[PDB]
Amino acid sequence: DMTWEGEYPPSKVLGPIMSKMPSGLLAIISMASLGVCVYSCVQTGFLLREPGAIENGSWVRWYYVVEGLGGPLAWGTHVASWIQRKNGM
Amino acid sequence: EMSKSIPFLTVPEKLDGSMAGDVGFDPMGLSDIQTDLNYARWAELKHGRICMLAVVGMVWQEYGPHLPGDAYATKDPWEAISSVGFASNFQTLLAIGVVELANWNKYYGDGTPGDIGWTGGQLSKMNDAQIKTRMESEIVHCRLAMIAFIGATHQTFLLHKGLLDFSY
Amino acid sequence: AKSKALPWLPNPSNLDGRIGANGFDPLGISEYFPVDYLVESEIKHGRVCMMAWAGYVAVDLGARIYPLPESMQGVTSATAHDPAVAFGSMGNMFIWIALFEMVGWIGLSQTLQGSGREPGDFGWGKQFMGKTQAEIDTMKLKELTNGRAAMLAFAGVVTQSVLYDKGFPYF
Ligand code: CLA
Ligand code: CLA
Ligand code: CLA
Ligand SMILES: CC(=O)O[C@H]1CC(C)(C)C(=C=C/C(C)=C/C=C/C(C)=C/C=C/C=C(C)/C=C/C=C(\C)C(=O)C[C@@]23O[C@]2(C)C[C@@H](O)CC3(C)C)[C@](C)(O)C1
Ligand SMILES: CC(=O)O[C@H]1CC(C)(C)C(=C=C/C(C)=C/C=C/C(C)=C/C=C/C=C(C)/C=C\C=C(/C)C(=O)C[C@@]23O[C@]2(C)C[C@@H](O)CC3(C)C)[C@](C)(O)C1
Ligand SMILES: CC(=O)O[C@H]1CC(C)(C)C(=C=C/C(C)=C/C=C/C(C)=C/C=C/C=C(C)/C=C\C=C(/C)C(=O)C[C@@]23O[C@]2(C)C[C@@H](O)CC3(C)C)[C@](C)(O)C1
Ligand SMILES: CC1=C(/C=C/C(C)=C/C=C/C(C)=C/C=C/C=C(C)/C=C/C=C(C)/C=C/C2=C(C)CCCC2(C)C)C(C)(C)CCC1
Repeated sequence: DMTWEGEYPPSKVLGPIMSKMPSGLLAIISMASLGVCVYSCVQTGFLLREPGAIENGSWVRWYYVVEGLGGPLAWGTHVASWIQRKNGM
Repeated sequence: EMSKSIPFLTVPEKLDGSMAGDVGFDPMGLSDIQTDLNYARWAELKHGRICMLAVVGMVWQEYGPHLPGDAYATKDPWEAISSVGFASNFQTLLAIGVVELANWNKYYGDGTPGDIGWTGGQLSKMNDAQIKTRMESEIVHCRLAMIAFIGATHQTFLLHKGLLDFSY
Repeated sequence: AKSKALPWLPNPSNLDGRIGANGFDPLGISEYFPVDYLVESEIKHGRVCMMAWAGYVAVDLGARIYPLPESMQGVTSATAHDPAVAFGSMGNMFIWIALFEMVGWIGLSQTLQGSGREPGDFGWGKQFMGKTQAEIDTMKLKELTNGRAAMLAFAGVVTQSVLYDKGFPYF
């Protein structure tokens, strides 16, 4: 079923949804996601490095935590875009 | 195909309307893995019957004539256990145990689920349909008691007020 | 085949033959995501908003029930969530909402796995939906049309109200 041969995997391996998405769209999403993750890290870094005022772990912000999850998604999306491109879609 | 109780879900196969109280309710599908629903029915009845007595008892003890003697006067249902003592409780436990072990084969057997012979003269001289009606009444009452038990107990420990005390 | 709403763009095909299909899916979400999920979501969002909008406006035009908890006195539709959540109103309704939602999740799963439950159908009050498929369909569009308006309506009410601290008119 999912077994594949050659130089690129079939689109079926990308799931039931992304298997229908265009390569360019996935690329756009990938870049955006990575940006959010990096932004979150840099911003949080300032909080951790600001004198005092972060007692009781005030540096942890819900938004930044969620944003940081974009990094792993960025990897997946960028890999998927390549697969879609090779598959022709 | 579609459950009567829940109109937007498919009814599990085992629920076919044969047993009493089958309103086609098994959203989580706990009936498929089971060979039959006999043991489960025994439990439903047992749990419900105990709950029936419990709810009645709780109300009585809170608002009713207690038995003569101290240590048998505490209205608080939970405190009663300790107050009455180990001896009293143990004797009841042993009695229940005897009955449970005596009817062991019935519980794990293939007979009518819930029937241990204590039918009085009732459920006699009546057609099968009438019998089913009686059995349905029991299961409905069992389920009601179980829901009530949860509510009564929770209300007691959360609101800390008598069951029949209705104040807002 | 060009879409009716956006004549210069191709028509979304998977959405064809559905209630309220005006050919509007510029970003093509339908081409990727399961349609039944999307349809169910649109309906739920609409129904929730319809009620939400009504509640917001009602309370803003007075309407408080009797007797009313003292803590709830002097509260606008906005700035009422917190007083209520403290009293217990919100939590006491959350429980029941959760129950229905969980059973609904089971329904959605079966729908997506192929059971025959039309997206958004909970078998409630179908008696008033009419008999002819045509009238049934009109009723469905009526719900959807009102629902879409409600979603937008609620957004305006809440955003405009908080931003400029205003009452019913321009809430
Ligand atoms: C779930 C069942 C249940 C349990 C575990 C208890 C437990 C208790 N009750 Mg109680 N009670 C119950 C039901 C129950 N009650 C019911 C249904 C009533 C109303 C008739 C009462 C009326 C009641 C009073 C008036 C008093 C208690 C008291 C007590 C405590 C001392 C024991 C005693 O004197 O009981 C007395 C028991 C009875 C008067 C009758 C019990 C009715 C049984 C359950 C009938 C079932 C028998 C069964 C079908 C056949 C035997 C089973 C097997 C062992 C052979 C004890 C904590 C005493 C107390 O306050 O202690 C501080 C007390 O004064 N109970
Ligand atoms: C048979 C089950 C049962 C019954 C009869 C009651 C009855 C009662 N509970 Mg209770 N409860 C139960 C189960 C039950 N509970 C369970 C399972 C729990 C969770 C463990 C609780 C937790 C609970 C709490 C935490 C509180 C109560 C309270 C109350 C009292 C006021 C309830 C109220 O204001 O509702 C008002 C009802 C509404 C606002 C909604 C309207 C009712 C809907 C719309 C339709 C009702 C019709 C329906 C068929 C009910 C008929 C069944 C019944 C007549 C037999 C009342 C005596 C409150 C109290 O002060 O009591 C001391 C209280 O604080 N209960
Ligand atoms: C104008 C709004 C509107 C319309 C036209 C419909 C139409 C429909 N709904 Mg529906 N619904 C709505 C709002 C609406 N709904 C809201 C707000 C909710 C959430 C509370 C729901 C929840 C709901 C469920 C859970 C289900 C339906 C279903 C249905 C369909 C079955 C036909 C039916 O039930 O009678 C439709 C006939 C009418 C609505 C005529 C009534 C005329 C209005 C309502 C006057 C009523 C007076 C006033 C509005 C009552 C106060 C309510 C408010 C103030 C709180 C039908 C297409 C069922 C279905 O199978 O769908 C496919 C179904 O399972 N609906
Ligand atoms: C057991 C059984 O069968 O029961 C039956 C009962 C019954 C009743 C028959 C049934 C039903 C159906 C129901 C519940 C129907 C109710 C539907 C409902 C509640 C529909 C509201 C829409 C709200 C809209 C469109 C808001 C528009 C608001 C708009 C367009 C605005 O512009 C508002 C505005 O604020 C803005 C945003 C900006 C402001 O500056 C200006 C103003 C103020 C103008 C069921 C389902 O069959 C079940
Ligand atoms: C035609 C069109 O339209 O576009 C075209 C033109 C254009 C734009 C040039 C093209 C492109 C796009 C490209 C090249 C796109 C992307 C390439 C890319 C994106 C390559 C790697 C990302 C790797 C990551 C994120 C690795 C790890 C992420 C890791 C390791 C994390 O741990 C995240 C982390 O989260 C944890 C788990 C915990 C968090 O709390 C914090 C941290 C941060 C530690 C294409 C392909 O030609 C298509
Ligand atoms: C010195 C003297 O003489 O003065 C006396 C005077 C006076 C006033 C009498 C006194 C007293 C009080 C006394 C003696 C009190 C005795 C109290 C006693 C003996 C109290 C409960 C037994 C409880 C039972 C059986 C409960 C449940 C049994 C239950 C709940 C069952 O469900 C059984 C079950 O079968 C069902 C129905 C269905 C089956 O499928 C499942 C099982 C098997 C589980 C004094 C003051 O102490 C001393
Ligand atoms: C049989 C045998 C044996 C065993 C063996 C084994 C058991 C092996 C295993 C092996 C393995 C088991 C391996 C593994 C590896 C792994 C890897 C190599 C990984 C990698 C990873 C990665 C690459 C990652 C990536 C990422 C990132 C970075 C971020 C984003 C996301 C992700 C996660 C994707 C012995 C020698 C003892 C002896 C002889 C016989």
